[PDB]
Parts: sequence; C-alpha cells; structure tokens
Amino acid sequence: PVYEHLLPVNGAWRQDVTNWLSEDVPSFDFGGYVVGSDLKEANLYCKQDGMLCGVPFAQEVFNQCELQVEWLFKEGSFLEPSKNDSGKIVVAKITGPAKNILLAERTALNILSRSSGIATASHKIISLARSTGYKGTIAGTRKTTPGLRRLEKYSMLVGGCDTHRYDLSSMVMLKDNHIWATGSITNAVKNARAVCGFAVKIEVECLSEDEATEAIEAGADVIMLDNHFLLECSGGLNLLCDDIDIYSTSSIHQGTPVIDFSLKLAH
Amino acid sequence: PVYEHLLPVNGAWRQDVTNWLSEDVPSFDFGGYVVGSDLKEANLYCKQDGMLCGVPFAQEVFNQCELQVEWLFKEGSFLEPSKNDSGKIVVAKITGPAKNILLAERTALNILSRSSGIATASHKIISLARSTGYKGTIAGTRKTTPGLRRLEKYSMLVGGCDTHRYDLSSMVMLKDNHIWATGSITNAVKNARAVCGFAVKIEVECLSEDEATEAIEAGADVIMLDNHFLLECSGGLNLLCDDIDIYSTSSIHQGTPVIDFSLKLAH
Amino acid sequence: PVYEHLLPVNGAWRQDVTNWLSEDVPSFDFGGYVVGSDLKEANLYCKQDGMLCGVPFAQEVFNQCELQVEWLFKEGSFLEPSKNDSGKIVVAKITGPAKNILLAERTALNILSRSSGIATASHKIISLARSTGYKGTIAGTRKTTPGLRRLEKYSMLVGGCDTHRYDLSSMVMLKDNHIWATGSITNAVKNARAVCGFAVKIEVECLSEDEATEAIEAGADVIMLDNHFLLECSGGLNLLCDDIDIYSTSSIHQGTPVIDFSLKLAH
Amino acid sequence: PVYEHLLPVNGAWRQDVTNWLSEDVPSFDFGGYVVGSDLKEANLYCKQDGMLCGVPFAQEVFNQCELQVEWLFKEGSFLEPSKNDSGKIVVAKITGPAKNILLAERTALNILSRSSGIATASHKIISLARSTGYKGTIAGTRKTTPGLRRLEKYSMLVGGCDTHRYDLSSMVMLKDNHIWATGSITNAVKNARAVCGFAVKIEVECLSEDEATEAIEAGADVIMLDNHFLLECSGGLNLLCDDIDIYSTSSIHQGTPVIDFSLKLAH
Amino acid sequence: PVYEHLLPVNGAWRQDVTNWLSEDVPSFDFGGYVVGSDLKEANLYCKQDGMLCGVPFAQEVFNQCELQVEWLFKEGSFLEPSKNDSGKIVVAKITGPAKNILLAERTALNILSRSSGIATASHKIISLARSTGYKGTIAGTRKTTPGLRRLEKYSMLVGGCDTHRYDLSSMVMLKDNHIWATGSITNAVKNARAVCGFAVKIEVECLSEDEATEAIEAGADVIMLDNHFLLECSGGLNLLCDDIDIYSTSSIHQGTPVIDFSLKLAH
Amino acid sequence: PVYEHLLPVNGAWRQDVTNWLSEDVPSFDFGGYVVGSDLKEANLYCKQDGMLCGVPFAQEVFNQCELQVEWLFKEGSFLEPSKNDSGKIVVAKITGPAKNILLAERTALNILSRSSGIATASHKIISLARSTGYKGTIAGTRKTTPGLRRLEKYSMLVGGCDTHRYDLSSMVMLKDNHIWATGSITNAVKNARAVCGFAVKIEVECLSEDEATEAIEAGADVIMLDNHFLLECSGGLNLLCDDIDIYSTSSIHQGTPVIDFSLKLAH
Ligand SMILES: O=C(O)c1ccccc1C(=O)O
Ligand SMILES: O=C(O)c1ccccc1C(=O)O
Ligand SMILES: O=C(O)c1ccccc1C(=O)O
Ligand SMILES: O=C(O)c1ccccc1C(=O)O
Ligand SMILES: O=C(O)c1ccccc1C(=O)O
Ligand SMILES: O=C(O)c1ccccc1C(=O)O
Repeated sequence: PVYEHLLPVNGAWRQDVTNWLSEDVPSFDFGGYVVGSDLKEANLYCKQDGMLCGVPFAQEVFNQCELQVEWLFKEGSFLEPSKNDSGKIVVAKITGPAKNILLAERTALNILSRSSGIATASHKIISLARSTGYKGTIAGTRKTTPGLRRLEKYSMLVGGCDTHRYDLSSMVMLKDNHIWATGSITNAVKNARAVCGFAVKIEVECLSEDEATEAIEAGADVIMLDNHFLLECSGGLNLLCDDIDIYSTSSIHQGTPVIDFSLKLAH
Repeated sequence: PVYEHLLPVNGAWRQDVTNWLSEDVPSFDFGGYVVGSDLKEANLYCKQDGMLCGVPFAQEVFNQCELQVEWLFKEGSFLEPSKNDSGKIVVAKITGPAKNILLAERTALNILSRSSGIATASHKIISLARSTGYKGTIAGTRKTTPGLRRLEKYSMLVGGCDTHRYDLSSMVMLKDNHIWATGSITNAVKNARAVCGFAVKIEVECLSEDEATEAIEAGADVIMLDNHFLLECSGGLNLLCDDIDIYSTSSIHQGTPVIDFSLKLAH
Repeated sequence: PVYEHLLPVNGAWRQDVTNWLSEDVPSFDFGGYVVGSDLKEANLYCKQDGMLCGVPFAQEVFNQCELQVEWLFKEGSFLEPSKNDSGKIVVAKITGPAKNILLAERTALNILSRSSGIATASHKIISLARSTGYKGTIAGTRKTTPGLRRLEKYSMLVGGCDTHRYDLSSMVMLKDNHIWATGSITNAVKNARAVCGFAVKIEVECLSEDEATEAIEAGADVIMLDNHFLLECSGGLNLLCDDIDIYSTSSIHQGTPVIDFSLKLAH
Repeated sequence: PVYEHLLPVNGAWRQDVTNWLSEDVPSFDFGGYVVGSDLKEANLYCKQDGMLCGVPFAQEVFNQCELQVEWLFKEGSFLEPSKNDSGKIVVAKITGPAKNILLAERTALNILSRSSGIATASHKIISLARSTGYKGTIAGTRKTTPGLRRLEKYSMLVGGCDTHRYDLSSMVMLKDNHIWATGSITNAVKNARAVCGFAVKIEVECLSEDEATEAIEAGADVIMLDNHFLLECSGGLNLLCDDIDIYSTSSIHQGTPVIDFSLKLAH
Repeated sequence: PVYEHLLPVNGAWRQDVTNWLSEDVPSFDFGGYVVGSDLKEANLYCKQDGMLCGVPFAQEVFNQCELQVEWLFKEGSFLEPSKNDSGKIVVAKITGPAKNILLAERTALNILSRSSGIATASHKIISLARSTGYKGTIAGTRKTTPGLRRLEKYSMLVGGCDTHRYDLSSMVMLKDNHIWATGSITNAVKNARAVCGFAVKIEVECLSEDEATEAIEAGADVIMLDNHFLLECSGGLNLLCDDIDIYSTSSIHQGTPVIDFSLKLAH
Repeated sequence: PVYEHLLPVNGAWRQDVTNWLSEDVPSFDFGGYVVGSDLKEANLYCKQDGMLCGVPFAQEVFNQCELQVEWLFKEGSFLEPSKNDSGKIVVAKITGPAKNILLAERTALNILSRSSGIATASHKIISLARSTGYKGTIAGTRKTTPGLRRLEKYSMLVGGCDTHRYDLSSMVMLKDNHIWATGSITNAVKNARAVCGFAVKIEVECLSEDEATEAIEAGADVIMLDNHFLLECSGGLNLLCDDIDIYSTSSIHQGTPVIDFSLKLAH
C-alpha cells in the first residue's frame, strides 16, 4: 500500500498548494523575469539525517509549476547525509524552465523539511517507546499547525504513529467540561451517542474509576485516564509506558525540528 | 506603537481564521452539542517561559466564536510560569457560551503556542547575538510554514528580529543563476531594476569583492556573502559576528519549539 | 440538548448561506429596488404536515439579510397544518426592511422545505420500522445532494435516524474491491487500520459468515451483509427486520418529498 | 444542438465539482489507500426507467478524477432497465486507477440520479399536460436546491420544460408586496422598467383585471393570474389547463424521486 | 426609489470589497502601525465636476474598516467643485481610528473616482443624444472592466443610461455565426428559444430587412442593425439618431475619464 | 528578458481569469448552444494605434477556453492600424470550437483593450516627459482599478514607466497624518523602520526643508516634495520637469482611453 493514495486525485489539498504559491508571489516574480525560461536541471538535496516525507505534496508543487521530477527515494526512506557525500544526498532531480524551478523551490522545500521533520520526530518517538517493550500505540493530537493539518497528520502516519482523531467531527471526546454539563457521564455519553451515532467512537476523559466506570457504562469506546473498550494516556514525556493501549503526545508533531533540504541548478 | 496595528481591520487574515475553524469542524461539533450554550468562564494559561505572541490572531478566533476576552498581558510580555504554585500564569479571562469556548480552544491555542514559540526563539537568538558586541541585526527568511507566513513573520517582529523580505515580490534577490542568465551582475541588476523600479530594493549574492563592487555599482541596495548600500551574511549558527549589517537565519522561525498553553473552565 | 448546537458558531456552513444568496442575485435585485426599505412584518407558514427542520440554516439566512425573526416552534416539532381554517401554521414572525424580507424569502424557504422533507421522511421511516418490533436502528448513506451534505445529514438526525458515516474520511468501508486488492479481508482491515488508527472504525462488507468472522477477527468494528462488533444490512425497503444492529437506506434522505412553506407580508 | 454546450468551457460550475469532491474527502480517503491505483474497468448502471440527464456534470467528475469514460447513450435518452437485463442497463464504461474510480463513484451517481430524476419528472409532467391538448408551456420555479440551481435548471431543459427565470436578476417579478410599495402597478412597473431596462422582461402577479389592466398598461411583459404580452398561471397540480401561455410548477424539479444508478468494477 | 437597493443586503459584492482590501495589504500595513488608532475626523472631497456615484460600494469599504461616515449628497448628485475657494466639495465626513481611515482611503477613492466617472460619461452622453430630438435610449455593452462589471453597470444606471444585457446569460444575442451554424435566423431563434424559454428575450443582429423580418417572426424580441419588438443600432459616436428604440455604445463606460476625489484628516 | 515572466507559472492571477469568465456566464451560455462546437478560425484585430499589452493575460483566457492562439506580434509592439488595412491589423489567429471562441471573445478583448490602453498612455507620457531633456523617472500610483491591480501595474511596465510601490505592504509611505501621530518625522520614520526593517524603503511626504530635513535624517529612503536618498514629485500634469528623481502621476493608468480590438470568425 502507498501512503500517497490517501490523498484524493483531486480536492482542496491541491488548491492549498496553489494558495501557498500565491502567498509567495502576491504580485510579480522579479527574479523569474531576469532568470528567464531557459530549460535547466537541478538537484534536490537532503542535508540532514531523517525520514523523507511530504513527497506527494511537493510533487503537486512541481506539477503546478510544470516541472518534471525524478524521485530517487520512496517516501518513508531513511536518509543519512552525514555519511558524507559532501553532507548531502540528492533525493530528486528537477527539470524545467529556470524561472519555474526557482519559483517552486521555496514552497516545495518548506513542505519537505517540515513533513520529513514530523515523520522523523514521529518515528524516533514510537521507536523509542517501543524499544521499552511497550507494544501499545503512540498517537498525536489536534495541536497541529493551523491550515496545515492535512500534511502534518499525514507526516505522523509515515513516521509510524497513529494520527488519533482528525478533527472535532471525527470522534467525540468528552472531558470534564462536557460531563459537568450533561451531568452524568452516562448522560454525557448518552447525548453524544444520540448525535454521533454508531459510525463514530466516543472517548471520555476520566479521573477516578467512578467516571471511568459509568463511562465504560454508558457505552464509551475509549477511556482516557489522565491523572470491549480502549484505554488512553495523554502526556507521554519520557522514561514509563505501562500496558495502556494508547499514549498520546504532541511531541511527535508540534514544535519538532525540521529536516533541511536545498535545491541547486546543475550549472 | 502597537504591533497588532500591522494587521488591517479587515482582509484575508480574518478569513484565514475562519478556514482554520472549518479545518477543525468539517461537519458537526458533537462535543458542542452535549455541552450546550450555558455561559461559562475560563482561564487561558501560559505553561512555559517565553514571550507571549499571537494575541490579535487568537483574539480574532475568539471574536468569530462570539466570546468576550480579557487579556492580562500586552503582546510581547516575557511570561515566566516559574512560580510552580501552579506553574502557569493566567494570560486571559474568557467568557461565553460553553460550546463556543470549547470550539475556539484548540485553534486559539495552536496559534498562541506557535506564535509565542517563534517570538521567543527570535528574541533569544537576536539577544544571543547581541551579547557578543554585534550591533547589526538578525533577520528571518522565506522558510516559513506554508499558509502561515503572515503569522510567523509577525512573530519574528514582536520577537525583535528583522523579518527580511516578505515574499518573492518584496525585494529582488539575485544569485549566480540570475547573473549567469543575464551575463553580468550589472545586467542582472539592470533587468531587476527595469521591473521593480525605484520603490523596491535589489540584493545580489556576490561571492567576490570584485563582483560585489560591480553589484554595488550596478545599483544594488544590498550585498550578500555566504560560505550607499547594506551588507548581509546568510547561513548557520554559532560563536563569528563581524560588523555586517545583517545576519539571516531560519533558526528564529523554522523548527522552533512551541510555548505550551491551556484553557480551563471555572467549574 | 439542542441540535443546532451541532453547527459551529462560525465555519464554512455560514459562507454556504452567503453563496446561496449570490446564486439568486448574480447582479441586481430589481424587485428590491421597487419595494424599497420600509419596515414590514411577515408570516412564515407551514403548508403541509411534517416535522419542522432547517431552523438554524434558515436563521442564518435571516441574519445575513439583517432581519429579526420570532420562531413559534422548536426545531423538530411535528407540524400539522390540518386546521384548514387556513391550512397553514405560522412557524415564524419576521420583521425588517421590505427588500430584505423579499430577498431572504426564496432561499430560506428552499432550505426549510427540503430540510423538513428529509426530517419527515426520516422520521416516518424509522418509526415505520419501529412498529414492527425492530429495535435496532435506521441509518442514512452518502447518497446526498451535492454541496448540501451538512444540511441533509442534519435533517436525518432531527428526523430520528442515524446519519451513518459522514464522508469517505469518517469510517473505512471496505468491499470486495478492497479485499481482492489486499488479498484477504484480514489484509484489507490491517491496511485500513494502519492508516485510520484506533480512533476510527472499520466496516467490512462480508457476504459469508466464513469471511465475516475473519473480518470480525481482522479487527473490524462493523460487519455488513447485503442481498465486540456491530452488524448492518444495507439495501431496500419493506415488510423483514431481523435483529441486525443497523439497517441503512437512502430512502430517508434521497428523492424525498418536500414540505411546503410560504412567506407573506402583513399588509 | 447539444444541451451540454450551455455550460461554458470553463467557469464556476467546474469548481463546484471540485468542491463536491472535497465535501466527500475532508482529510484522507482510507479506502483508496487499500484498493490502490491498479487500472480497473467498471460499468455504470441505470437501475430505473427514466431519462438520462447530468452527463456533462458527471463527465467533469470523471475528468478531475482522471478516468476515461465511454458513454453508451446520449443525454436525454429514455432508459428502460425493467425490460430486464438483470434489471440494469450499462450507460457508461469507466477505466482508470481503482482508487480514482471508487472516489468518483458516489459524487457522479449522486449527480446523475438527481439530474435524471428531475428530467424524468419534468418530461412526465409536460408530456402529461400536453396530452390534454394544451399546447402552452410548462415551467419550473426558483424553488431549487440551494447551491445546485445550475444542474437542476439544466435538468428541466433536458426534461423538455421551460426553466422560467433563472434568478432574481433575470426577469423582474412583481407580486402584491412590490405593487403596494410603489403604489400603482403602473408605478411599480415604471420603477422596475427604470432599472431593468429593455433587455429584461417584467412580470406582474395580478388578482383582478384591474391589476392585470394597469399591468398590461405600464408595460409589463408577462402577467401572472393567480386566483403583445404573455399570461401565466402558477400552481399546476392535476386535471385543467386552459389556453394560458404558461403553467408554472415546482413539481417538475422540487421533491421529485431519483433515478437509481450504480457502478461496479469489472471483477 | 433608491439605487443602492439594487444591491443585495449580502452577497458576493461585499466579499469583493474584502478582496480589494487584501489586494492593497498583502501582509502588513506599516503606515497603520505608525499612525496608531486614535480617533480622527476626515473630509472626503470631490475635486472635479461630475455626477457622484459608487456610494454604497464606498460605504461597504468604510463599514469593513469599522468607520462612521456622514454623506452630504445623495448618490447621483451633480457635483460642481467650481467654487475654487477650494475647488472641492465635501461629500462626506468620516470618523474612526486613524489607521482605519488611512487603510480605507485609497480603495474607497478608486471606487468613487471610477464609478462617478462612468456615471458622468453616461449622463453627458445620454443627454448629448437627448439634445438632438432623439427620444429613444442609450445603452451600454459587455465591454466592462474584468471583475468590476457589477460596479460599472451600476454606474451606467445612476448615469441615466440603459445597462443593456448584463452577461452571456441575460438575453441571447445571435449574430451571423449563430445563423450560419443553425441554417436560418429562424432556426437560430428556435434553438435560442428552446433553451432560454419565455422569460428571456432574444436579439438577432440582422443586416437586411428581408431577414430582419424572418427574425422578427422567428420570435425575436429585439432586432439589431449595424454598419411586438424593439430595434437597436450598435456602434460608434456623433451627429444621425433615427427613431430606433436603442443605441448602444461602450463610450458611456469604457475608457472614460475618472472624477478626482481626496480624503484629508482634520488636524 | 520577457515581461510575461513576471507572472508565476501558477497563482491567483489564473483564478482571476476563471472568475472573469464566471462573471460573464453566471448560468448558461445560450449563444454557445446554438453556435455549437464546430472548429472555427478567427482573427483578432487591433483597430487603433497604440502599444500591444496584456498578452499573457489574454493567452490565459484562451487556454482555459481551450483554444489555440498564434500571436503575430510580441507584447510591447506598436500597432498602427490607421495605415490602413481596412483600419485593422490582425495580431493573433485563434482556432478552436466555435462556442469556445465566442465565449473567450469578450473577456480577452476587455483585457487587451485596457492593458494596451494603459501601456499606450504610459509610453506616451514618459516619452513626452523624456523629450524635454528630463532623464528622471515617471511613475504610477496606487490609484488602480479595484481587483485589477496586477494587470494595470503590469501595463505600466510595458508602457515604459515605473510602477512605483505595488501596495501598502511594499514601501512605507508617510504623509502628514503619519507624522503628526508619531510626532517627529524622526520618530515616524523610526517606528516605520522598526517594523518594515531593512528590506523595504521608507518615503516621507514633506512640505518644508524642515520636514525633508529630519526625514532625510531619521533615515528615509525617498522624500516626496509636494507643495543617499531619492526625491519625488507627485502631480505631473503638463509642461516643467526639473531634475527631480521621480514624477508620479495617475495619468498613465487611471481614466486612460482604451485601445479597441475586435475578433471575427473566418467565415
Ligand atoms: O488536542 C487535544 O487536546 C488532544 C490531546 C491529546 C489527544 C487528542 C487530542 C484531541 O483533541 O484530539
Ligand atoms: O528563502 C530563503 O532561502 C532566504 C534565506 C535567507 C534570507 C532570505 C531568504 C529569502 O529568499 O527571502
Ligand atoms: O454511499 C453509499 O453507497 C452508502 C450506502 C449505505 C450505507 C453507507 C454508504 C456510504 O458509502 O457511506
Ligand atoms: O419561486 C417562486 O416563487 C416562483 C414560482 C413560480 C414561478 C416562478 C417563481 C420565481 O420566483 O421565479
Ligand atoms: O459586448 C458587446 O460586444 C456588446 C456591444 C453592444 C451591445 C451589447 C453587447 C453585448 O454583447 O452585450
Ligand atoms: O495612491 C497614492 O496616493 C499615491 C500617489 C502618488 C504616488 C504613490 C501613491 C501610493 O499610494 O502608492
């Protein structure tokens, strides 16, 4: 199975790429005027160790900029530029009008660097959490970059982690606020179940068995314990995991370092 | 002078907020349905030391969700949640319908956490270079998060750094590419000048004082070097600061850690 | 609990209303020009028996046209315009500039008529199956009107039916296609699970208890048949209701009759 | 002449198709991930008697999903699946990546089923109204589905009826409200004529000859009688038509039943 | 009757204003940052003789920038900044935050200057033809500024001219092309009528009374000639006005001079 | 260097063209229905003396309308139709479906006529201002047509003039308002420099040397004198230029006459 097949042949994600280009060229591209449209060739280099992610998104940038791209690595490949190659590894070869290449450059790399960065941070964490014997799952959160949720969630998947619920319409998540308001957790879950129906899971954030009792009771599919159903623990920082089904943490995607890339024309 | 005044009373940045809300509620807000619309109070907490930023953007989120907000610190205030008596500082008091607070919560926090992160990274870096006699200035780059350029460049400013050119339409930045293409740094600058006009500057990435001077006479406004005019050094990070007018780095905005925030109802 | 609370205070659904107004006034509103802006009163009448629905959507239309509205019945009220003394029931009192009322009129009525239609069809069908001992539940499908999914699924809910998965991102629904492709119901479910994660369910359309069980063990959350887990029957309409957890049909929302409404000024 | 030539080679109607796809895939298409991109072949079946409509719109769905379509029937063709063929008739053959076919499926059928449904209801009515000897015209209304006016009006045309005015900017339509406000029908029409000019027709809703007098008087092009100019009668229910030029009725498009379709991959 | 009532309370024209503000502030408004938000007063001056137009559009700009405006003249007032005591007439008093006034200034002026220009050119031309016994009417064309059709056609109306058909969907206008294609003016009109229906007119560009009459009998509503029905002459400009129902010219709206305006703070 | 290379291979300017087409065809294109899709050929004529401008924009109209265009003149070419050729000169040959040609016609010409019109007015002015011995620069303003700034600024460049700052985010421009508010011009420029940074120029509108003193003082890059730095004079009307670096005037783009064009199918 190929991860890039998660993206619909057409949809709003492609218009996003268009909007990212417009963000970079509000009026005219002066540099492209001087460099002209002569056919050039360029190398796209990875300059740091990590997992390659965000290929389909970057590919869409190149398509709209009408360039031809030859990827030398599949998405998900671990790159090690430090051994040494002048510090870099070419992961793609670009061909097309000079101005088009230089126009597509910044946006494409800004995509790859962050996407690869999240996959690398994602993989590092689950790998590290799984090396302790913990066979549960490591998940993200909804603490994504505004307007970039599609790409960031996608990067979590390639990094090997669970994306968790995508948004507020995906899985009901009731925490203390919701419960106080409906009153009973069995009522909170009752109402939640009334609208979300059977096709969506309901998770409840509990403190004591009491809550996690009526919660399991009412029919909640997931119980979060904070401090025929699943258990979750939100926080995951360091050193330990203990047979809980899910440990959620924004560390795999929010505020993670980026994986540097560069693009240089042949001559 | 107030930074938020940099943002136009109306414009695309506000629709951005709207699209960020849509990103999180593609269809229904089940949690909002259970929680209902009773008036509530909530505290917005800063959970980590750093410079507060993203206030007007978080405020626009609160406005669209029809809430009332009381900010306790001006934007740019160096927060220090050190007192551990809680390790948090209430940065704002929020009031409104229960479902509205919970709907605005994630989106607003994702804004504040990242904006404050960048403001912080930008401030600790410009001061870090300030504590070495360097009296020039630190600048950003175009390596910003796709679709979030306006917010990130805004953070850099509050952070104390120079944002540098905003996009591919805000300066001309010519490299070897544009010089090889035009024939000479003078031909490239002549061309760039032919389109950008007197109102916009032109920067040339010279790699020799020999050419740098023909660039300086070609009409350039800024001269760059890297591994009647300004001078810049572009690249990496440590130790090294000659008296160059500007030093740019994506370190003040790209791949920076975020500043933890949270929101809790009074109950 | 109030259904309209399912809709976010702000989001794409409100721009939808705006685009619906544009659809009706591409350029000028001549009738509005003749009628002017004198304050007027109007009665919104229900002309046929059925469950009232589409109130928050009609209300958003009235808000954008800057009108004041007084609703006489809660959403979901079974209206019966039988008294013929008029055969109509005033469902709302509207006041505002004459041109504003007439501009909002068609759009708001088209909303109410269709939303009430679906709520009605959905209610008479779920009860129709309820009066045969069946205590499971009736669900909708993805066979919704293009661009009107949010409104139609909303109607189903008020109507008393389960809306079923919202889109191609809200459950995984695997068929022979996905099984042939992956090799086994278990391979398909393993793959679906690899991307949707723990937060979202997976339904497999088994056509044999032999496989249905490998689907049930593969990790499925729902098992479908058609001409620790739930069970569904998908298809047609009459007479027949075994104790299957769910029965889906596009009959509750697609091709349903509408519920006649009208609006008249006081004069 | 070909009906599909009414749609501009490019325009907002194509972006609508894109928006309908996004409505179905807010985030990821999990099913498409498992089924992969293997080239498949599929049959598009009509499962109910009626007129085939909405071809260009469905074709646009397939283009954006990058599929190849072979239509075995021209738009407007009467299909009779009941005789018998296993109940179905293949009207199109689809070829393309498996995931693309399955992605395009739901939206394309949701289009065809409703479009064909309106054309069939439209044709049935005029045919039935014309079999009484009435040689006038049968027209629709503005009681269309919000956001789907282009397709629904189009379906009326293929069904053989008149679409009537497209929107509030097409033809002025003054009913009692408008007249009371300008005062005289000759004034109401006077003002209306002042802005709409000569390129657009003015229709007035009358009660007594008096109104339909000054109406014809002032220069109204169409007179609606409700209960060098044209006459209209809005309501048309059943059994009779009497030499009036136009009988308008929402029965040909609003709340009509749908014509079922299905799509199944070859193997 | 008030012209501004031609514009719907809400619709795409208001988003247009918003996009016009974005066009002018792609990122930040530095000038707004220096000037701050102190309440100020300003005078909007008309600097050249002509008919005032574009008031509701300028007002929408002032609304979005959260300002209060006091208009001194009704739209359509023939302004004459002749008194030279100043050569200007205060057309409106504006109050609000300093940055808001300065942000709204250019956009609002560009609106007023062009709208007033067209209203003026349209008025001096229709009267110019009026002072030659001609009692028919002057009309516009489709040769409008891209993206500004609504504003320009609006100006024509206030200017006193007929706007003519609004777009390619508001009349059918058939030429030799459509006749050659269909075979006869009658076949073309029959086809046009088959799709536009009774509600919309059909104009045929006849170049012979011989055909003009078959067009007139084919069902045409308007007959055009150029270098139970109306008659039009399309083309140029001078001296010549037979008793033809309509004379169209792009002179009343395309390539017209603008009417100078300015805005100044009280200080 | 080619001017059309200033436009990004993809960006919002292409969506604008799409929006201009939709503005012309809100619903159906009746004329295109009758004329059908037969392959035709057409000539695009220039009917007035002037400079050809707006080629890339017009080309984009033809691409979206799927036509093939053969340009017989490069953008910037001076056309002289008066000598005589029947008054016209073919500058492009169009080939494609009849309906597509007729659909693209109006929008393409509305573009060319205005663009060529601005370039011609632009060239005429600088040429005339440069024939006096003045070797400074002639610039435009921000008094552009709302929503058409990209094309109008572009036309100024081809006409030979300077576009001046593109928008409110391009170059800071402080006039009396701004100065009064910050107080000192050295403070006004100080604050301005605080946010705009080094990459953007600051221009100050002065009255007396005093202002133009502290202005040069604080570090203002351009001084406008109204009545290592540049001088500007805004107003330029007629007869004289005196060794100032820049004379700005909206005369080169606002309210300029248009250069007529026409398109006629071969037969
Ligand atoms: O963002 C959060 O608060 C969050 C935190 C942990 C897991 C899941 C979520 C979620 O909301 O989906
Ligand atoms: O984006 C970059 O690579 C960049 C890096 C350093 C300074 C400026 C820029 C810029 O292009 O604006
Ligand atoms: O859309 C369908 O064909 C469908 C039919 C019945 C249940 C669910 C669905 C669904 O796909 O969500
Ligand atoms: O929708 C209506 O009220 C209506 C009803 C009958 C004919 C035409 C119309 C119309 O408005 O165009
Ligand atoms: O656009 C034109 O060429 C035109 C010219 C004169 C009248 C009407 C029109 C029109 O097409 O609407
Ligand atoms: O539009 C103006 O006021 C203006 C006038 C002259 C030069 C420049 C400008 C500008 O704002 O950019």
